[PDB]
Amino acid sequence: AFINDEQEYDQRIQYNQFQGDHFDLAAISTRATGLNGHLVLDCPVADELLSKFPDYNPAEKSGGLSREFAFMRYTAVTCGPSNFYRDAYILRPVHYPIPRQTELMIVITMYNEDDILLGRTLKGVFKNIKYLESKARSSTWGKDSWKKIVVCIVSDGRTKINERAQALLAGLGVYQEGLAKSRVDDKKVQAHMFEYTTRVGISKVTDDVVKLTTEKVVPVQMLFCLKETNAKKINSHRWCFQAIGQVLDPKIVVLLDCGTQPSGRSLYELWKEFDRDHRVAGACGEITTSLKKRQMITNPLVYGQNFEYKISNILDKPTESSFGFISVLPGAFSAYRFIALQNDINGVGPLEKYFKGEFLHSSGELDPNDDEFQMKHLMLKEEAGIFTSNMYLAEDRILCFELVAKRGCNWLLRYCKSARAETDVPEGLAEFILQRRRWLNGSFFAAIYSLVHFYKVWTSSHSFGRKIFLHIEFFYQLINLIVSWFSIGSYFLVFRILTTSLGDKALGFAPGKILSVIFLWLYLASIVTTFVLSFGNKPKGTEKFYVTIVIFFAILMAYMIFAAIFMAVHSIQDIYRSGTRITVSLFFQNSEFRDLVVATSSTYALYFLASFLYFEPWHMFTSFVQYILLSPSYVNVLNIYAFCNIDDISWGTKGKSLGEAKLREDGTFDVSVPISKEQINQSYLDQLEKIRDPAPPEEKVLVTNTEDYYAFIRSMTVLVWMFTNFVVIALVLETGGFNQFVEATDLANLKSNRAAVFLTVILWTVAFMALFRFIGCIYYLITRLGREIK
Amino acid sequence: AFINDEQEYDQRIQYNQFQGDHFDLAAISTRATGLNGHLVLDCPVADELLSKFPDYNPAEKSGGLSREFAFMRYTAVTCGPSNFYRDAYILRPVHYPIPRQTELMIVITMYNEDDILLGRTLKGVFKNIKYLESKARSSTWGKDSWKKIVVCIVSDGRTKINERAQALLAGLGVYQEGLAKSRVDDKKVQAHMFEYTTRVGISKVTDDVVKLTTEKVVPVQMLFCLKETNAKKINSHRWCFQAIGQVLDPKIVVLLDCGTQPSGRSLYELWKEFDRDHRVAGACGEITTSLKKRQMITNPLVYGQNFEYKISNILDKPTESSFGFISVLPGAFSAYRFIALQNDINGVGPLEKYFKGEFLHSSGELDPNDDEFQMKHLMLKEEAGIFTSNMYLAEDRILCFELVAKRGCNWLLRYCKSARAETDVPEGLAEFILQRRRWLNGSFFAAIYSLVHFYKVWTSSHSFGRKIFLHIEFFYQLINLIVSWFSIGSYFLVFRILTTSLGDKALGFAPGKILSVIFLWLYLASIVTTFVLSFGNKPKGTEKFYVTIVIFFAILMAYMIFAAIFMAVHSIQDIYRSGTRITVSLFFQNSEFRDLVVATSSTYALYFLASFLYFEPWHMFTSFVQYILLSPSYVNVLNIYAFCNIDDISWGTKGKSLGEAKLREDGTFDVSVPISKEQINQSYLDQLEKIRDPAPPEEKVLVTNTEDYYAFIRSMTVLVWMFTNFVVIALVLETGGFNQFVEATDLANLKSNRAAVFLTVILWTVAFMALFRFIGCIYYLITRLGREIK
Ligand SMILES: NC(=O)OC[C@H](O)[C@@H](O)[C@H](N)C(=O)N[C@H](C(=O)O)[C@H]1O[C@@H](n2cc(C(=O)O)c(=O)[nH]c2=O)[C@H](O)[C@@H]1O
Ligand SMILES: NC(=O)OC[C@H](O)[C@@H](O)[C@H](N)C(=O)N[C@H](C(=O)O)[C@H]1O[C@@H](n2cc(C(=O)O)c(=O)[nH]c2=O)[C@H](O)[C@@H]1O
Repeated sequence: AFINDEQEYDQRIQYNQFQGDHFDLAAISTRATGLNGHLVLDCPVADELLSKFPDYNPAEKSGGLSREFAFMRYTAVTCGPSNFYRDAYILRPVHYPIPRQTELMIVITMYNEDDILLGRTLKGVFKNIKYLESKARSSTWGKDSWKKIVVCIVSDGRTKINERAQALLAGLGVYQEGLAKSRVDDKKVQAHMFEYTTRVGISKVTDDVVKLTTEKVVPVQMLFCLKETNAKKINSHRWCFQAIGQVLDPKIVVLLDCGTQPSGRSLYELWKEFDRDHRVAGACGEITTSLKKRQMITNPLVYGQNFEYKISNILDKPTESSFGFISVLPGAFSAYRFIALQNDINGVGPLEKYFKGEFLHSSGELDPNDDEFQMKHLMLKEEAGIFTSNMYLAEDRILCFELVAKRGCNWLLRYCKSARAETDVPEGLAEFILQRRRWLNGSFFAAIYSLVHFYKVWTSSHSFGRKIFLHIEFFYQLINLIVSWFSIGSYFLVFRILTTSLGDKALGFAPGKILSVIFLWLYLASIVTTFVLSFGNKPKGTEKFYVTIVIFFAILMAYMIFAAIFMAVHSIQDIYRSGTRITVSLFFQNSEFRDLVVATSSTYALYFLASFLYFEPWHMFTSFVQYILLSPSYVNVLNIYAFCNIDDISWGTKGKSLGEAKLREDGTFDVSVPISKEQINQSYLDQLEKIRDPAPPEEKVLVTNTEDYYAFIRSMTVLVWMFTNFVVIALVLETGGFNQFVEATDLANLKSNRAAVFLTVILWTVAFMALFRFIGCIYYLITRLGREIK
Repeated sequence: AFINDEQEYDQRIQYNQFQGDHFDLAAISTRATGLNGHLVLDCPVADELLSKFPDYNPAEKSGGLSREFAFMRYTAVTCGPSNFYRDAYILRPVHYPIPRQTELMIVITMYNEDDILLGRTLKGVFKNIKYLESKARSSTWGKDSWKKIVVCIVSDGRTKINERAQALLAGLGVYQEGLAKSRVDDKKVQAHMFEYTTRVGISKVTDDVVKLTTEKVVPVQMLFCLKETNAKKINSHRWCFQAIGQVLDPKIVVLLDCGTQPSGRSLYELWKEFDRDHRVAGACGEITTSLKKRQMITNPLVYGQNFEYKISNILDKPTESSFGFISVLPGAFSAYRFIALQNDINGVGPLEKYFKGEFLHSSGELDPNDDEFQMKHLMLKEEAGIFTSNMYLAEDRILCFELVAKRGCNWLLRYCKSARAETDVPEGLAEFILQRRRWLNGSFFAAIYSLVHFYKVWTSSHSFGRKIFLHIEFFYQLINLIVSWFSIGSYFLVFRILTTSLGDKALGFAPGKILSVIFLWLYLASIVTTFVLSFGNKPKGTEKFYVTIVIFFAILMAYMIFAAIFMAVHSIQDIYRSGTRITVSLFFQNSEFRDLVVATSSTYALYFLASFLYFEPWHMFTSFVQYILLSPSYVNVLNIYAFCNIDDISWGTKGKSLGEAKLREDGTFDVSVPISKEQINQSYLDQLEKIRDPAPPEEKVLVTNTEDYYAFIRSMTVLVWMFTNFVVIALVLETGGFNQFVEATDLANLKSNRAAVFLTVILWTVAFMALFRFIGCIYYLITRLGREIK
């Protein structure tokens, strides 16, 4: 088990002086005393782990190590997040005789993750801490910087945690099996907290095994909170913020996910972003997809995702940062300023909005024995509107808006490209669909919520010009939402127009008509099957259907590209053949050539230039084709699955022995049955009286279950979506009954004109959005360079 | 509580001599002895019930009543249906010193039914038994006929039974609360059986209360089997046939349902049908809908159901009886010959086929403690095909086929119109949809299964002509299935053709075009919403949507009728105006008039004549219009809901405390944690070794759950249905890409010709099916009259 930039850090660190601070222990005789009447145990760590440490001396009983390095602390938390601070629950960092002030709380979220992912994340975090320690000419960082950093690992579900990751944590010395206790004082233990200052560092993380060593390892404070039962990720974040954060009172809480490996200096970059400008309340960093042992052709999906991530980080994030409002801060890698998230005295704030989703989106079955029964009952008893009861879709996204549009605060969200983190994307199609479900639902709901409540920014204490530019950004987001809502209909219309144009006898393409008919039938069949499967079955089961649909859509996209190129070439040849003193004006006056070629070429050129200016050009070559061929799948399959499954009904449905006859030694059975005549007569009379009366009306008027409400919401949403898309399609191609209001010959020309108008509208909308994002990213680069010079 | 044809019965019955047979009791001291090592208790009934009986004498300790009338018997059954006969479980009728042979077992099925429905059913059964007792010149029936009849009430679910019906049963004296025991000898009690010969008769059953009296009441043997847990209706029938039937070994098992009130002589009619012809193995009787306190206009649905029931009993049942094979025998009121249902020595038979559905259609989670674990495990381990694993859809329907097409037996199914039973239909729309779901699914699956396996009748020992006529019936059923599969597409095509025909400028109707467009849009919206709701929500929740859709479809049907009449009148006027020596030949040569008018009028006339000949003409006037206006709803809404919900997933998903720390008198907490250095080091080494190894491949290859299989089957079914219907629609109206292969002017004429051909085909298919059924019912009447004369 035990065996260039990194090297630099090691030279600056002395590594000889790492004596820990003394703290009071808990007596463990096996009666054990608990601090403040809580179950707390300071157990000794395995002697081998102590022996590994350089400072260890065989003669000394504990090796001469400090109290913190010698003993690991275990606490049983029964109250839960809401009352954790109210009760006298004390964490070790704040229990020292000299209080320690936290500067950076690195939260890590875990759920049945392999030990490899956790090892990678911990290696990244340890490298960042080592870099911070090595920093010499820093006012805040340097010697004894590890005391200001706490790493919190919140594992969701005691029985769902992977055994190998748990073994990894045990190897670090944080966790021990015997300590954990199910109940204390007849009270269920909601969480188990293990605290230890580990001096064990992961040397390397191969594909199959993890190697940890004690050589050149900086001590790290580790708090491992294992939850008794799984309550999703919102509950984990409630533990992180509502309970642990209040006790620690940190700054710049960093949120990480297992499998996300930050760079060697990424966390320093995030901290510096927060430090330079005091108005910044949230920050995000570049997220990359690993392509180590994945081929270009064998894994089209991975490379398509790589292209999507690169384009996002190059165009979307910089523009939103320039405007000061970022729609989404990735939960896998982000950072928030703790004070900015605090609620107001009235009790309304970003954290309240974020947490309300968990309580509202759940079965209305509250256990009376829970100590948070009063809070949950009061929240559920409150009248909730559409937005409040559907907050669960937005998730972290809501926070961003609530931070920017505060009542009287001046907060901004910023994106830094210096911070980089690498994560593993889902290779399988089913996992990819499942991941995109919640991403799409959250994006849509957050956009709708922000646009509806755009007026809340009026009262915020921002400069007038800042408000004007925020309104410009809101207008852009409204246009983007409108475009995204009509994506499926626009795709179908473009496909139909391009395929039917090849059927025209003017151009010399014989199979065009038959191919168009066949493709139409296949397209309809694929859409219908996608809807049926999205409602009926699970993606993991019927994966082959989705694979076939994706392949067909890729082939169709290739055919559409070929058709567009053929049409443009034919239009140019028609420009030439006749002979009209050919000039650039005529080329730009031809609707076909202009719309089909110029707009798409301009969009591609803008993407190419944006990639080049950021010194990240490879993705434009290696991964462009895969993304282009998968685009229709993104619009059709993922969107249909997401909208069909807006409701996430995780909870199931709903939720005195008469006697016991035991055979005795003899054949007789011991029974207790009525014997006296009096009781038999009384029971008979009671039955007579029970049936002797008419039936009263039920009039239950029960509240009923919330699953029906969410299912109704989802059904209404999908129906409205279908209706609007079909209205647009019928208006463009004269598909419904509209054809009756025209004649045999007028219909063709009218349909052609409408199709041309629609094509030019959609293509130029896309091109102008691309230009807007390009200008945004150029401004981001210029301002960041100027700031760096300053 | 205690207060003309019927009168006749009372005059023939003496009522003075009703002494019961003596039987051995079980000692009840409170140690009680159980017969054959089973938990059996013979308790005394309430003294007031004994006092009511005329024969009661105050001086006598028990009133001089017989042992059976004095004591009620309670038995606890732990084994279950499969092993009930193998174990020494003895029922009281067979326990007499002189064995009693059962002639008619009247099974009644109950599930949380109101005491009113049970009271009505019991009143009907008691009246039938009284009539059988009164019969004088009968070889089998007459004095002491009540000894040959046993009434079995199988209640599904101990905690789901309604309290008022249970109180009714207690009032009869069958049930007592104290006796029931949950466990015996550490074995769960699957069923609780209460046996009593009750002399209490329900005098009248008002709307709100039930009145029972002891005057002029014939004793009735009652066996009330209360099941511990609900296992649906197939398990109840398994209890009735597999377990109770074997012990009783009865003939002509009668199946009834709560709320079904047979007539005064209906059961005698069924028994006589079985007795006259020995080849008969199953029989069914006329089922009627009560219209006592229900108005014509206030309850369209009830009257529509009345018309449907009357037409079924007048046309479908008689024809199928004449052919000797009835597709469905109503489970609410039917009768079967017990010997015919017995399986073969090889173990294959109608009952095995019927029961396999319960075991196959359930979660694959078998409790090892069940005594039927071996049987269920063997059945599930067996390789099951599509038909075997989907038997659950057919339900009782399967039995009929398996009875007719036996390997070497000669059995027939017969329908008798002398037997009548009245039942309450679901007034609500949601309940009606839920009821029709399983009816439609069973009808479709049974038709498919019978048609695929039509060859099995070759080996049956039937006359050659009988086999020929059975093949003719199979051909008719194939045509009916084909027509029913394309119902929705045919309805849409007819609607579209009729609405568009009004748009023609030849006829003088201005709003036609706009109305057709609006109706098309509304029709599409209704179909799409029906699909979405059928997949997403429950009928009870979103009932208003279904109500609105039904109302719209009724309005559309009225408009279609108006359009057809207008078109026919216009065609006749065109025949006349020009002047062509008008004759009947020209009227019959005009496609419009002929198809639209003659076919529909002929169908209506056939229905009218069939109703008149059966002396049941009122339904053709009172309830015809409601059925006509609801027809499209039947085809669209019910069929869509049934196909979307083929899978009936009733079962849910899926299905060691670390320690306990108790605070002592002192502040210390009592805990058990590792102390010795050795064990700590050993645990650390174990964790190191656990993580020190590479991850082995899962390779689970698990069978997985059956819910996915059924969902997949349902999705495939709906997809195939949609595809076939759309292919037909596209072929008829040139709706898809077919229009591209024609020109501006040819499309109109070609579409018109295809529409005319389709209309004539469908209308004449319906008319010929009606004529076939009419001839069938006439033959049934003639043969029944001839038989009656004989
Ligand atoms: N830009 C971007 O986000 O990419 C990142 C990458 O693609 C993501 O997949 C990344 N691995 C990721 O974050 N996955 C999960 C998630 O996103 O929800 C994270 O939540 C944790 N989790 C999941 C639960 C569940 O699955 O039900 C649960 O019940 N409770 C709980 O705590 C889980 O341990 C993981 O850390
Ligand atoms: N021609 C025609 O059939 O019309 C008859 C009329 O319209 C029907 O409604 C009639 N009342 C009827 O039979 N209803 C039920 C059914 O049909 O299944 C019957 O089954 C019994 N039942 C239902 C269960 C459930 O509901 O889940 C269950 O779980 N276990 C169980 O034993 C229930 O006590 C009733 O007796």
